[PDB]
Amino acid sequence: AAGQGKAIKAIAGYSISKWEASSDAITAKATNAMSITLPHELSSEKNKELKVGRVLLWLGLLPSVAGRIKACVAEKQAQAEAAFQVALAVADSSKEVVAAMYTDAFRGATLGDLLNLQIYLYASEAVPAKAVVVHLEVEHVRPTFDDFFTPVYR
Amino acid sequence: AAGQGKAIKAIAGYSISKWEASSDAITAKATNAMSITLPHELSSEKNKELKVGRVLLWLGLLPSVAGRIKACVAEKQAQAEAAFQVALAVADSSKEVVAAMYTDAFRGATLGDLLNLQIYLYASEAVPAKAVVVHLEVEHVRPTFDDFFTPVYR
Amino acid sequence: AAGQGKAIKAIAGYSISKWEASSDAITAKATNAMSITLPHELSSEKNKELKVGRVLLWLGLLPSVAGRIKACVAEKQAQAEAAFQVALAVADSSKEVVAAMYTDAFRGATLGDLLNLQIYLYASEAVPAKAVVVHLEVEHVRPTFDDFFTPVYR
Amino acid sequence: AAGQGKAIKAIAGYSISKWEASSDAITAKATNAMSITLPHELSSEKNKELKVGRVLLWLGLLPSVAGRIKACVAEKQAQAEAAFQVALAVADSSKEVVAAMYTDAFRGATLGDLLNLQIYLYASEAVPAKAVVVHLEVEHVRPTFDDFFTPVYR
Amino acid sequence: AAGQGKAIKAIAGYSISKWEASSDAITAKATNAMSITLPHELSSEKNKELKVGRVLLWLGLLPSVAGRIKACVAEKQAQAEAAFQVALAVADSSKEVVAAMYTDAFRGATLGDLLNLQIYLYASEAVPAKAVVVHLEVEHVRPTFDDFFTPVYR
Amino acid sequence: AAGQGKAIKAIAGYSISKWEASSDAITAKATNAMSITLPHELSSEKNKELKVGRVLLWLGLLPSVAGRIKACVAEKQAQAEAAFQVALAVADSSKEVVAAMYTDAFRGATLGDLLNLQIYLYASEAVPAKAVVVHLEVEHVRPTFDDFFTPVYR
Amino acid sequence: AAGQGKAIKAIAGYSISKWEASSDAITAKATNAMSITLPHELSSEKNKELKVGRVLLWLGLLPSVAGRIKACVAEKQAQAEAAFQVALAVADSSKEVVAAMYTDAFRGATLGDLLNLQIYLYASEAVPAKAVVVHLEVEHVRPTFDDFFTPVYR
Amino acid sequence: AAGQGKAIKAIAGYSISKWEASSDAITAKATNAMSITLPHELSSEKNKELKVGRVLLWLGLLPSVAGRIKACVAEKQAQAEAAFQVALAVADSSKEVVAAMYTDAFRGATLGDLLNLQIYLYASEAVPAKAVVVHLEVEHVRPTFDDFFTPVYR
Amino acid sequence: AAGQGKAIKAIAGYSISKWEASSDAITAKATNAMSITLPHELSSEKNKELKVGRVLLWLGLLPSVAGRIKACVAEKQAQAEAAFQVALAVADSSKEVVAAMYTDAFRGATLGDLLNLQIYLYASEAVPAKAVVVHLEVEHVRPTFDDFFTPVYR
Amino acid sequence: AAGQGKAIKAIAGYSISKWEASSDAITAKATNAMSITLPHELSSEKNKELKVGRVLLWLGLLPSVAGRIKACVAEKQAQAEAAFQVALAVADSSKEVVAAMYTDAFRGATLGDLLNLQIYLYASEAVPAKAVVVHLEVEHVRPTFDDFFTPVYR
Amino acid sequence: AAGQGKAIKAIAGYSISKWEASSDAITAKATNAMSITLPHELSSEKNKELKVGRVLLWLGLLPSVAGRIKACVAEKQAQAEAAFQVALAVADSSKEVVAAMYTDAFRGATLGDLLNLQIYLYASEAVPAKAVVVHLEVEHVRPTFDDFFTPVYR
Amino acid sequence: AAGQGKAIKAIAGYSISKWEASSDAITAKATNAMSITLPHELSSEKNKELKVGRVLLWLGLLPSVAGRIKACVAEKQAQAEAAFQVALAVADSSKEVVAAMYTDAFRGATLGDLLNLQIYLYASEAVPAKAVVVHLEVEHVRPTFDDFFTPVYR
Amino acid sequence: AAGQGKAIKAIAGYSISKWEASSDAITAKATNAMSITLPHELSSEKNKELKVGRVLLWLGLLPSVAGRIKACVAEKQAQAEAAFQVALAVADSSKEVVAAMYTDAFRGATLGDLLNLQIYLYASEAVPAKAVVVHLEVEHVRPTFDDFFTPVYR
Repeated sequence: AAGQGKAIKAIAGYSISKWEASSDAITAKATNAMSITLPHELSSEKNKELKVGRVLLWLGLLPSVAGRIKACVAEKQAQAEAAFQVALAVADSSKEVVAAMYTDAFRGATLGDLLNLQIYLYASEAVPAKAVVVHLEVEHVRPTFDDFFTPVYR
Repeated sequence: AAGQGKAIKAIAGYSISKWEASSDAITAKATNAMSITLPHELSSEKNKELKVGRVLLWLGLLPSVAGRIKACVAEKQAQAEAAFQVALAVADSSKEVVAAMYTDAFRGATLGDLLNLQIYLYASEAVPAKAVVVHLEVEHVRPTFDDFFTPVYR
Repeated sequence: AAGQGKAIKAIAGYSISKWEASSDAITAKATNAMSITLPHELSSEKNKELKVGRVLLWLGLLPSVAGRIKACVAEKQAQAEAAFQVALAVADSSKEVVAAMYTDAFRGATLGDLLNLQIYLYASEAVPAKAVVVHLEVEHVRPTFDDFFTPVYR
Repeated sequence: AAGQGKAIKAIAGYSISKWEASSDAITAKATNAMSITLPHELSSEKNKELKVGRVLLWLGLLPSVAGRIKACVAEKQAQAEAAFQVALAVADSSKEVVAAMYTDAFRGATLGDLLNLQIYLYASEAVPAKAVVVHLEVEHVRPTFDDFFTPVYR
Repeated sequence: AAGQGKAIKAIAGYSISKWEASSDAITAKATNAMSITLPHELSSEKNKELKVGRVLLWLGLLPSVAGRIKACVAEKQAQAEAAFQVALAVADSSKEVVAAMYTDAFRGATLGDLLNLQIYLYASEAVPAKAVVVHLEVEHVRPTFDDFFTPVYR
Repeated sequence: AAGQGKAIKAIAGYSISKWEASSDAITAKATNAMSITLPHELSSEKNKELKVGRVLLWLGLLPSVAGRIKACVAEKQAQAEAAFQVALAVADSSKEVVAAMYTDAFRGATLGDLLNLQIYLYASEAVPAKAVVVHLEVEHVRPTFDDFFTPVYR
Repeated sequence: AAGQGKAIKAIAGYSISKWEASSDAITAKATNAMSITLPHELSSEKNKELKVGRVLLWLGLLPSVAGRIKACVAEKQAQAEAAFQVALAVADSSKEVVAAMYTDAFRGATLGDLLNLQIYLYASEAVPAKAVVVHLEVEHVRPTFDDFFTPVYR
Repeated sequence: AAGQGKAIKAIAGYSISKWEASSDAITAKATNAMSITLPHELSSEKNKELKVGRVLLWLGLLPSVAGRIKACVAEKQAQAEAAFQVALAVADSSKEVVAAMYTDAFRGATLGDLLNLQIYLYASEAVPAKAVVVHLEVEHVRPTFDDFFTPVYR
Repeated sequence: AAGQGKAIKAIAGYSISKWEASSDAITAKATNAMSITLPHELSSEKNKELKVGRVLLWLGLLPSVAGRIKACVAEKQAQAEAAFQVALAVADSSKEVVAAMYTDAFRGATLGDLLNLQIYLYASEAVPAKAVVVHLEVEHVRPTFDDFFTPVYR
Repeated sequence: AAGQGKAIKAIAGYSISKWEASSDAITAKATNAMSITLPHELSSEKNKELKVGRVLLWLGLLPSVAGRIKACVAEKQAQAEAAFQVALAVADSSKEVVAAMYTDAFRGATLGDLLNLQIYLYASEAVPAKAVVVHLEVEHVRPTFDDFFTPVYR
Repeated sequence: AAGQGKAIKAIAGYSISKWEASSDAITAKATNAMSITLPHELSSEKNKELKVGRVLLWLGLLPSVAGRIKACVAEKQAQAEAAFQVALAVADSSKEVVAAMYTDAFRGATLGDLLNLQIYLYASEAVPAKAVVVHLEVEHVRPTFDDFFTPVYR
Repeated sequence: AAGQGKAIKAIAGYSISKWEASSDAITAKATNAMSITLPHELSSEKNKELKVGRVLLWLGLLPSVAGRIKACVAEKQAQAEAAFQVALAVADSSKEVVAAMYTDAFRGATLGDLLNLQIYLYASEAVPAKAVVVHLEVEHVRPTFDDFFTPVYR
Repeated sequence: AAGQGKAIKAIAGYSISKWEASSDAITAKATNAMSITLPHELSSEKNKELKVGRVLLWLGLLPSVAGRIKACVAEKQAQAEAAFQVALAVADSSKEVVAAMYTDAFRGATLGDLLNLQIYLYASEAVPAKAVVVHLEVEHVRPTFDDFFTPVYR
């Protein structure tokens, strides 16, 4: 009566940018480490400084993909494997809900800082490239738009 | 509080149309792609323009049906398999709740647009035809009725 | 805990009648179809017309019963198997909650109509008779009692 | 008033259960002593403890039944005849109103206690069996009904 | 200290229809069983569904008629004699008041149901035909009347 | 009108003491004269001075007791027979109600005075001893109870 | 106190029943154990359920009675002697005040429970029978009296 | 104000009459029984009807008087000795306070009734006559005084 | 509070004069009779007329003094011994409190009248002279002081 | 939200008593039936009558314990196995939450009644003794505590 | 002492725990020294820290126990005998009230501290074991109860 | 409470200092005279001038100490024995309460003055040294405490 | 009106300290028992006394770690294995949520007490060291900070 019929809503002043990234082939027990790339509209300097709120990560797999997939967002790791030991949430294909909701892990940071983070992706068995799409949804402060025309009328 | 003895209610002004569709045989690891067909009462032009709200999809399987079934609603795909990587919800027979609730995926669209969508249905093992019934429940704006007689008495 | 602590309560004017029914042996993949029998107190004509609200169905199995059990309430079916494809709820022993709550499936009907319904019971493996007790709980309008003595004193 | 076109009503919270018992042949001047048997619905332990209010007893005789019939409710008697000397009310076929209304004789007792009471029936002349039906009407606290389903939903 | 110059009045919304039926010869100790026949104005379908309230039955006998007459209204009986053992009221010529007021026996039923009832009439001695008139007074919901003319000025 | 299901209630400040007395054999047309004996609890001096209100007397006879019985309460009589000519009320077995309600005959007197009264009992035919129980119900001022402990702790 | 001229008063709604019991001969150092017997007026079922408040016990001895007497109220004991070790109060003839006031020992219990209690009586020297009177005063809820006459008037 | 040097005061409308009585010789273990004699001023008929409240009794002994003295006020006894077993208070020379305060024993009685009472006096050893003075103090309704002269002026 | 850690206080307008008197030898069972001597300051005529309130008398004995001592204040007696039978209070060395508080015995009298009273002192055994000090404390109206100088300055 | 960072709280007036019981060895597919034992503090008569509310049962197993364990609370069963078919809740080690919350199954009963209940424990494989601890938590009316000392001080 | 009819009541927030301890044989003039043992319910760590208020100690002796018994509570003594010289209260069988009320001796301390105290018990004559029961009543802060179930539902 | 569960409290502004003194051997009938010694904290000049209120003195004796002990506080006496004849209170071991409360004897005096007083102690029989502890409790004006630091900062 | 987008928040006045601990190799079916170490900032005396609220424990494992891991917090155990039978919560890698939330297990305790607790960690298969990171999060009263400089300026 407030969850399965309604979606989770952004806070006042923020909006949600969503984008994806396709996986690269991954060998059994391996852990690839792709990086975050902001969508063009958010790459400006003015935007790369917008403050982040919550971050959600979920996975889209081909029905065929067998095995177990796990993924998460954490800072660059000396050892990929280890990301999963410190990540504050993990999207795991074997659970009921295959998603990772970072409630405060990056709250306060800003887009751009997200560029220094990484998405670690593990698979228990070999998985073809493009077989896993990683969806990322970032709640951040709503960007500002231009309110004035260039002043050409002297 | 402590209980789910009430179903999710339609929003003010909307009602929920429910209908089903029987599956066609499906071979192991295959992904059939049946299409949405509005119920006759909703096929009129006046109706095919009623705005959609939420859309629920669930599966009815024969108890015997072994294996894993997955289904979802998405736009026509170049590759059937791929639908599951972008669908915003998936009904999966291996989960506790085998249903897919599209909260906003089609909100704003109108019936008829639903005609351009598809229902992708995957099975990990061979499945006889008619062994899976796909239930579809669309919350849409309530159609209008005639409140006036033909003007005969001049 | 915080998961609940309270049971689901009947609506105003209604009460809940509960009764059970023991299973008959059932062979692997089979689907028996026992029928609903109102409790004596509800068999009168006056009562068989009391309106139904919600209906709950749950299973009580012997610890030993191995395999998977599924059950449901639906109208007489040409094919037993098929009941599970149209039933609005299914009690399934493999889930966390092995119960089926029919929120509106029979709301409005009346006891007695329940007599034309059936309880389909499936088992993935052979199961001895009496190994499964099917509990049925019907929320219906509360029956009336006499408020007057026979007018004897003239 | 101007007359009784209204029956006597049960006090608040109580209802009236009515049932009968057929007589056994009875010889002139004799006094049979049949016993009270609660109706099945009231035989449960939960019910056998419902408090009693007023109790009414009346007789239904074949038109042909000649002679005088008297009946009453009292505790088991050493001497049947004697019941009529202590009973607080007696139904007598020779009176205008052939009924016995025990206003307080059993008020406070509970159903079940009624099981330890007896119905003494006298006849001045020989009377065939089944020729007299003894109607008993008991005003008692209304039994309670279940308001909650079984807590299933976790 | 009240009064006895006032008859019992029908409740709001109801009215009282009265009619009679003449007896057929009746032999000593016998019990004839004539049946209820609604008055023509009440035989329509619209009316045969009007709800009943109270029902009064009284007897009109020739001064000469000796012996004892009893009468009552009850459902069709296997044994005529037995009606008097279950009837909730009996008109008996030997009492001060020779009438039977069914306060609730048929409350709720409807006219027409009255057609399935019977009037049992007993006499302790032989009685010529037409020597007893059985008056019947039924309080029922007031029938509705037409408030509109046929719409012709169109 | 309803209320024929209520007993006559004692006035404010008073309560009703009830007790009985068994008859002694009585020969045809004779008139025995037993006397009033207060119940032990009322024999104290403090109590024998409680003021009386109404007094009720009724009879309990063996069903068999044939003939006519009459009884009443009056002051000691020179001639037993005569009591019935001055008694303000008489219990008579031939009437509808076999009781005598002295509304004011002893109002104002006190218990104890009742000791100087007598119960005259007449029978039209011979009657065995113990065949008639005379019930006596006296409404009197409610006796006072002790409100203090003995003063020992001083 | 403010001087000592007032007795201890019963609480609202309660009254005090007082009664005594005579002793049986008692040998030196012996401990007799007589039992509590409610006064007739309190032996009814209605009364044996009246709640107790405080209980007082004091002794009345012949002036001649030499030696020391002790008494008390406690539950049936395996060993008479031992009663005095657990009794919450003891009446002792050698003290200034020879009484035992049980303030809460039996508060809440009901008359009748008092029947399961005992009065232990010890004497340091031989004492004739009847030489000691044991007074008992029980504060209990004020018993109820009949407020209705037997309904003889229909 | 506050204190410990205040005597116990008579209730409103009452006053306290005090008087004494000298003892008669008394032999060891014996129990004399002198009687109450109202003071002359209280012997009038008008006064012998004044209601009593509390009664106090104390003893005045010669310093020499050895042994133990006990006294009390109770109704005439069959056995002198026995008075002490029922008296509600006893003045005993061996106690700290040699007095007996009858708080309610005679409350309600009237002077004169006091004439039917007795003062039992026991001594453990032989005691000369006049060696014990028995003081008696009675709180009673204040006798009324004449407020009118004789109507001499007609 | 008032009689615990606080002494009993003189009433308004009064004060308490305290003084003592030494005893004269006293032989076993004897009763000396010393007399009251006002303190010099109270011997004036003006003072000897001050009204008395309460009077307290207590004894001070040598630790060694064995036996029992009794004392009191009463009017001159024909027989010393007898004082103790009429004195309204007695100071007794065998009691808890060895004092005599005359609450009203001399209330109203005046100092000087005290000169006509006597202090009777009894001893059960021989007692040396000066071995008992009799303390006397009289509450009386406070004497008046001079508020004016001699009108010498004109 | 209030999430599961808060435990389920007892209703006003009640408190929760928790205690455990160690298992006895159990053979494959067997079903032991240990019984409930109230904790000492609750064994008193005063307590064995405290009303129960909700009851929770959960299991504590050794990490090593392999197989499936099920447990429940029900009345003594003819057949242990059968308890699981009628129990209103079952703690099952294979579920997410291994507990059984009886919301109303024993509401209204009292402690002590719990003594007539049993804990049935089943295991799919052999399990050593003490390998399973059964925790029981009973919500019941809070026991009352003494607020008064023994009335020692006179 | 102070108030009769009423027991001394606990201060707001505290309650009274009562328990006993049986004596061990004791030889003439000897002084045993048993120790305090908290009742199980109070042995928990949470409880052993509940603050104490007043403490009462009284004795229960067999009627036969001759001689004088004294008892008290004090800290462990080098010399048992000496306890009685410093204890702030002593229960003495020779006094009117055989009890010891420690008003402030242990106020502020906590249960548990009571464990470091001792109960010294003296007897002037030889006394069998178990012949003296020492009752101990401690007023302490009211212990707190569990208001939550174990958080099992996560 | 009742006044038996509360100690006597010091007056506003005052506090109570308590201390003891051990006795020196004392021969039969002798009277030792130990002197008062203020506790160190009270020996300062500032304190020796604090005003006294009430003074309490009680005795702590060895259980064995036989005989009679008496004690008191008075000014230095020419004759020890004599102190008891003028002391305003005496602690006497033979009384119920072995204490001496000087309500006004030293009120107004100051500590230090107490140094000029003496404690006289008498014994009827020989008593070892240290066998009697004399407790002294003095209510006096509460000593004042410094509210300022030394003015060091100049 | 949303769902799981919020984190459980600390109560007013408290904050949450989080820290971790790396595991040591662990052999199949073994149960290591590491101990709690407060973070430096919390090791001060001032802090080790800050009260605890809720405690959360969760595990971070290498994706590769196969087998089942269980962990929990409990007091030092005689038998490691046994911790899991009494811990009020267990983090289990096989469940949906691998965490243990101690809602009240340590509420009230203080940091430092946590030092006497242990973290038991079990594994069904051999696990390398450092392969499991145990996260511990403690909600405790917020520590205070210094608000003043050292008073160096005189």
